[PDB]
Amino acid sequence: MQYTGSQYFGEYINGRMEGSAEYILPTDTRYIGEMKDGMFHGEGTLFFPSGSRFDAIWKKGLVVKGKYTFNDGLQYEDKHWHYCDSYDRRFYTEICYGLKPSGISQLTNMDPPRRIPLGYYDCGDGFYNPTTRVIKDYRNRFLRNADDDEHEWIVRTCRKGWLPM
Amino acid sequence: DLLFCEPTELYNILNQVSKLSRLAEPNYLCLLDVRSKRQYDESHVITALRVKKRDHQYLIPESVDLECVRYCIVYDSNTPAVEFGQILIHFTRQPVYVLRGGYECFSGMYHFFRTQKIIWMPQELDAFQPYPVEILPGRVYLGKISQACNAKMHKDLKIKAHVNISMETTPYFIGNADKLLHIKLEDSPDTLLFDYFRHICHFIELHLRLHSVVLVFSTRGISRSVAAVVALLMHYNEETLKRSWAQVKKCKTNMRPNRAFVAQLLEWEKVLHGEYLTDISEPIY
Amino acid sequence: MSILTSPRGKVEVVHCRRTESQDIFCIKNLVRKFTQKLFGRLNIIYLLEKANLAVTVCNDKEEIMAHSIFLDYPNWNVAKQDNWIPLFRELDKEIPCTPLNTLFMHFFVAVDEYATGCLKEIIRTVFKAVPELYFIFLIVPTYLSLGSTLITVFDQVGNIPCLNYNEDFAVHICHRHNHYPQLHIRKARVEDHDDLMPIFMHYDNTLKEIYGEYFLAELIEAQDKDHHAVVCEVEGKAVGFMSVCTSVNLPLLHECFDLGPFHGFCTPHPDDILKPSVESSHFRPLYLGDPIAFCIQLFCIDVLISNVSLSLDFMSFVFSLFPGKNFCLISVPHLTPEFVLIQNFVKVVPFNNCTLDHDLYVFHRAGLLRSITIRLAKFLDTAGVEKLVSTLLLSTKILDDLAQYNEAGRDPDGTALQVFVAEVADQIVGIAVIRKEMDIEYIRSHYNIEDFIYFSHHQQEEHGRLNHFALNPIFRHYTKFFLKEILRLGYKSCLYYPVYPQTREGKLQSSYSHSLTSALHYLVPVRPRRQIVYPLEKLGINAPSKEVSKDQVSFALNHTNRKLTLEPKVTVNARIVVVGASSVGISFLETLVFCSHLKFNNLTLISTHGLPGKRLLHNEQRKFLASDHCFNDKDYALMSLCSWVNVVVGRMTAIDRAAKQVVVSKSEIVFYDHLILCTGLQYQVPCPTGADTEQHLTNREVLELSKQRYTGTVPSNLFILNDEEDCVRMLCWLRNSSILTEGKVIVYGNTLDAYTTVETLLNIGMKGSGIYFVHPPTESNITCINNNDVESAVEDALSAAGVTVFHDALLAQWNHGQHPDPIYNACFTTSTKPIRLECSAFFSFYKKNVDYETFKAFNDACLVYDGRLVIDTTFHTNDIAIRAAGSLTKFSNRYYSNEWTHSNFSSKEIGFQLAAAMLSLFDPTLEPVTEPPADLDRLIPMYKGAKIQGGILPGSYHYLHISKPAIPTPLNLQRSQPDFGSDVVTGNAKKGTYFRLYINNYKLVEAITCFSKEPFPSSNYIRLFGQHEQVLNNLCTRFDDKLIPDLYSYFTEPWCMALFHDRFIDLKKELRQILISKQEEDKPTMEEIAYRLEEEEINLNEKPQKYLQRVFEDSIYKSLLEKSILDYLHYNQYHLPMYAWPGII
Amino acid sequence: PLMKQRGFYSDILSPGTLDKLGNVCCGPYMSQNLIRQADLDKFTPKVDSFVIPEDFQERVEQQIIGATTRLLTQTDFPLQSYEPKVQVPFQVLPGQCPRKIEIERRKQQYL
Repeated sequence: MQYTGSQYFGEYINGRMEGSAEYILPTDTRYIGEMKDGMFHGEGTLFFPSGSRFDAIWKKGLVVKGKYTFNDGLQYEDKHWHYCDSYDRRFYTEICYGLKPSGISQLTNMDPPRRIPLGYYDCGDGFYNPTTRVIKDYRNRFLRNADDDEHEWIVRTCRKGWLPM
Repeated sequence: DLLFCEPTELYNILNQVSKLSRLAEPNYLCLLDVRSKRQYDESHVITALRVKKRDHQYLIPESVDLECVRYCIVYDSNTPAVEFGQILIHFTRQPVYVLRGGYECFSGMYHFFRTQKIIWMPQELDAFQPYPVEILPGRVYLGKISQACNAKMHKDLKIKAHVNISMETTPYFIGNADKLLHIKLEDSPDTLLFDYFRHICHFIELHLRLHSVVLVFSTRGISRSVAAVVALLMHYNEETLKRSWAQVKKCKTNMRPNRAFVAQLLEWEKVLHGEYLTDISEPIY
Repeated sequence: MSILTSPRGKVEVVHCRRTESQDIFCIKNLVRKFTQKLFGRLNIIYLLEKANLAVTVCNDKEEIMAHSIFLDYPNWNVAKQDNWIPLFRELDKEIPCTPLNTLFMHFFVAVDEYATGCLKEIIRTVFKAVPELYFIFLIVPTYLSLGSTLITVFDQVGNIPCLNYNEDFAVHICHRHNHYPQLHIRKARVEDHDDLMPIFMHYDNTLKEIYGEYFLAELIEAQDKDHHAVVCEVEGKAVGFMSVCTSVNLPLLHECFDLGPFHGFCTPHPDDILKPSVESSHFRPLYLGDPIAFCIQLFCIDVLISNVSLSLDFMSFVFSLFPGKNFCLISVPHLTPEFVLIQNFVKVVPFNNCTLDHDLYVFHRAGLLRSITIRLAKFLDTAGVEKLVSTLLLSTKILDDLAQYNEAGRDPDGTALQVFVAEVADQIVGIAVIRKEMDIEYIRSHYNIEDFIYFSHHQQEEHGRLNHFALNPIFRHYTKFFLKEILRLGYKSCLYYPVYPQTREGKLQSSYSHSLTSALHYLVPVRPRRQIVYPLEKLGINAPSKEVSKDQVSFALNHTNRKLTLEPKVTVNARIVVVGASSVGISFLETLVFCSHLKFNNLTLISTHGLPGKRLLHNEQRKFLASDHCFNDKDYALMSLCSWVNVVVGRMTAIDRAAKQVVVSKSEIVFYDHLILCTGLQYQVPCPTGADTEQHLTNREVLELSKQRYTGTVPSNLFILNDEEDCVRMLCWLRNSSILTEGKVIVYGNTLDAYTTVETLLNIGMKGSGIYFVHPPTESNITCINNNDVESAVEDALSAAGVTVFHDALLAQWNHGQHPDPIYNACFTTSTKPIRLECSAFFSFYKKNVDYETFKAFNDACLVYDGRLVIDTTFHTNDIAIRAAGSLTKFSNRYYSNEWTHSNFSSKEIGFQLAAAMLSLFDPTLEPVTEPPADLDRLIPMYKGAKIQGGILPGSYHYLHISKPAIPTPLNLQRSQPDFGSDVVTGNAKKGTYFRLYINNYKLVEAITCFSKEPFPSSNYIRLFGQHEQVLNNLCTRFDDKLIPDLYSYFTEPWCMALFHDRFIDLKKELRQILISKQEEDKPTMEEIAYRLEEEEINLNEKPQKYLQRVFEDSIYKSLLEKSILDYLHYNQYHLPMYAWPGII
Repeated sequence: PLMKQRGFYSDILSPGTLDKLGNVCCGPYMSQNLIRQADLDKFTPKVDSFVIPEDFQERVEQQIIGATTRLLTQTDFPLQSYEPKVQVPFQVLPGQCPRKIEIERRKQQYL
């Protein structure tokens, strides 16, 4: 446990763990899991530091699974993903509700309505300006910086905090 | 014993190479972001651990032999790092270096170093592959041929110029006479590159005026390109040979011409200055 | 040792000794802020790790406090490793300071009162060690005076600024002559004799006992032009004597020694018959000039430490008296150590069958010169080196590379290339050619370089590796310094050298090999490692980083690094002789190679074929002979013993103790000063019973005859196979013969070797109907497998092949009474019936024995022989000077243990401990040890090194069996007895999937038996031996509770790999030692608690495991073992991609 | 058992005898270790290729230090004048002390 930070709540045999259990990993990831021989030997779900869920089934202490779901509960495909795309460009809440229940300007990814404050952009996590090559976090502190390739991607693809025309 | 280090040096050292990536030995490097976990999740430097803070004390990351980890580095976003710089002064056999522009310009010039992957396992570190190296700050790069071909490396620096002295073909700018410079000869000492240096320097300079992004190579990052950089620096700054050589020595520590090329550079110096200002009798050439 | 009194009047006595790492902790505790003004931001580890010398002084009570570190360049950046000589001469043009004669200090501390004495003693020690060190330079920032302590020794000299700043440094100097004089030399006088006479008599009586007391005086009187005598003087008194003579009986030397390098011992003469027109080994260079060497022929000197430098100085004056003579010779009788004077000399090489009563040493007039200097390659060197290398084998390659680097600044690929020449009196005689390594990680995985570096303070930038290095050998004595300067100039810490197996490719010396000249003397041999077998397909990324994983053309590693570069590494001249290798002997040679403290010079191996493992076999040849798995081709390549081991081919044919000589047949003589006998047991001819099936006797009659030796002629179609050379001989003969196509062949003997032969022949392709296999009943009814299930599996495989199987039989006569060579038809007796068989060829594995020839050679020796060779439990024969080990050996009946023998144990453990014993006679660095107490004579001490047998088996199975040493006992007898063991077994032998272990009721593992059609990781499984079921992941429950599917796959899992890792066993030693530590005032150790609980010293209602485990987990000791493990993971993680500690995160 | 010590001197160089061993080249045919082969003639260069540097004086110049006794010992006193009278002949019988020894001993006793 201590030497990496791992945590477990369950049963012990010979001093090594054999359990149906909830669990924490020094990612500060949470997990629910079954164990054998002091190893995971279970079908179990991994709850992110960001809450979202990965799933892990264990064969002889190795993983063989596919499922993901976001922390909002959006169900996801790692392949072909049919979402907000050619069949319909609607977000998770906009597909579930349709028109968001009262049509608040959150017919868009984040609102109530405002300009992006600093300048910069929206790319969901962070504000970034192509005139500064800096990303920022929604507390207006900072995020990873980016040269030409990512700068050019942001410049074309997403929404600047231009002045609201 | 706390010192300022330019981000260009970070890009030199952290993708320094010598057969191996130097990242595949820990005594080479340590780098320890004191700041939030959440920033580190969003990314970090290309071996940079996440610091643990506890009741505003830092929990020593003895991930490595801190006693002698020869290069020893810290960054905040900008320049709580400073006090970590202070504490470190007790430790390493070398002085301890702060990364001027801890994040903002260094990755703003080179995004790719950001990544959500934390450790790179010893196989994965050893398997690493270098980005091109930077000679003239922000403006001209140095590369080995398989870097110069590497699609991602070429694209990510938004590059279009080649500058090379070699026989061996490369995939891009074929016949683009103004956005390709290529010369052909062996690294043989009778290759009288002296004249070609003037053309090379003027071509690079023109891309400076154009702000074109330029890579230099001599197949292996070896020798011809090194002499051409000596000529370029001496003519660009009216510097002595010894100054340009000292800069080149760090630029990539493998860089080295040959003794006939040394003679050519000595004549380049005597042509620019009018006389020899550097004495070749030392072994440091 | 020296006496020092504190100003308090307390007295201490002190010794100086060369630092050992445990000292570092103590010394670092001494360090002071005052000292940090001198050398602050020193952390000792770095400076020691780069050190040129670490020196400690310590008191009789082992209070450690006096230390200094010295290097070949200054502190405080006042100059550079690049250069400093001009700048210091700019301080004082008169100071001859150069890397020949100069070192700087960089640290000291001591407890003050003793400290002032200790500093003086340390200074004296250093000047006594390193005679050209005429000065020590000491440098401080100008704002500091040295103050009393150092002022007692160092004097002040013109200052140097900081190389950078307006910050000045002041320079202070200490003089050798102030703290250790030169000599004074004068040509002897009669008065001088009386001083010296007690010195000789202290050394020896014998000369006086011939000559009478005034011999030295008469010799002093004797002198003339042909013989001068000369002495050193101090305190107005003599204490050294040296004799020289002009005469040298050149015909002797010209026969005895290859003066190819040393034409100069003669003048030139225009016939120069220096070459012939194996006869080259017979050839002798016919010099036709005149004797221009002279000898020294008497020497003693002593205050004794005064000898060390001053002996060298004698050579200078001696040469002055012989204007006509330029070489000095001295002949040195065996067993005599190289005292200082000789060490400077080159050791001459005797010819390919020289035998002399002496070893011979050379030194030359030029050695006196001191303009020896290094410089890095420039043009003019080409002419000098061309003149130099003209006899060098790869002279062309070396020249071409020197020219290349003079053009290129690089090697052809582009990587670092460095070339160095030695310049002398404006003349050249040195060349070195060195390359910069990058497979340093491959080195570190293959060899224990870590024994001599703390690698993590070094860096991948810092390593040189040699390729070519050749010299005027006279300079070779200086050359150890030459390596120091090479390392400084190249900015490298290490030089590495790779010795490449001398079999090479079947013809090619592949270019990985290097043309090594003299350097091999100065390096050290590095103990070989053992990689774990990695299940890389279960690992992917998590492999050992693939460079380490690689195979490479397997070779031995030799090394030097700066801290070594002073150690004289005192040679041993003793002729130590080791006889045979079968089953065992190599282990002794390994230990004597693998101890850098010493340097064996006369050691020689005698064997039927010399070295083991010569041949590039292909594995089917190995299929013939069942193996102990303790050695293989790559092991022999790594051990590379030939590098130092001298080898003679063919076994030995008589002992003769009175000479202390041994015969190889045809009167070819070797002489020994210690004799170690290790022939192993060997097969002997399967003697026909003589009494026949055709004679229908009762079997016990024939059984008595079957014991007897054979003494008839030997069948050309009968085979005895002790060795790989025998196997190849037989196999080539078979390939050149019909029988493999068609014949009917007997393999006889119930030993595993038969089954291995049978499988081998099935691999070669003989039809199983071809194969006939007869296995007589034993004197004790333990099968050669003791596993009836696997035996039955093999027997069914033999049935499917159609091998012809015969229990109970005994060998009635092939060819009956007809001429035996070749065999054609054979008879076998039985409990009920005659047998006849058709036998194109006959293979024996009937009984191993001492060889008749060598048995006789022993009995001629009148070494005690009781059918097997008799020793005490400390290897002494009836000769104090002759010792023996291995299954050919047996103890006196008084031990009452004629069942228990060296046969029982591992080979390696035997050789290792035998060498450890014999080292105590050779090694000066451990104290010399007494002969055994009789109390040891009471007993055979319980070794534990498990004994390995392993085999491939009919129908292409693999087989491996490992044992605790025991008197045999049947499997079913032990299993039916309750008072033994729990067993653990996952298997079906016929299905080719089989493990058996036995665990002992002490819950350790003390058996293996595995049977396989899979290439098992035997190296890993051997570590399973002796392991507790807990260590095997509480294995017992895993066997009980249907948890293991099978053993082989389960050991793949990563946790076991540490259990395979060699350092982990020593970590287990550490962990026990930690439990041995006593942590708290109230507490016994965890060990003492266990001792109480297990011995009923405490009595319980819970079973002891529960109480002990609870008390441990409650106790703090758990944290200490856990922390220790995590630390070891840190170090070992370089080797191992699967262990979690802070460092993963 | 076995020792390491002697009077530490040479012998077999003596011109007087190639005799007592008879054939010295009488051993088995050697197969040397590697290390001496690396020392041997094909790995090494020969002394006659090496330069003979010029001068004895260069060696004397390379000397560095003042010897032990040479100077402080100096005095005005005549040395032979120290010598006691004693009547021992010039040419003692072998096994007797030669004359000069007696002089040293007597004077040293007197001092």
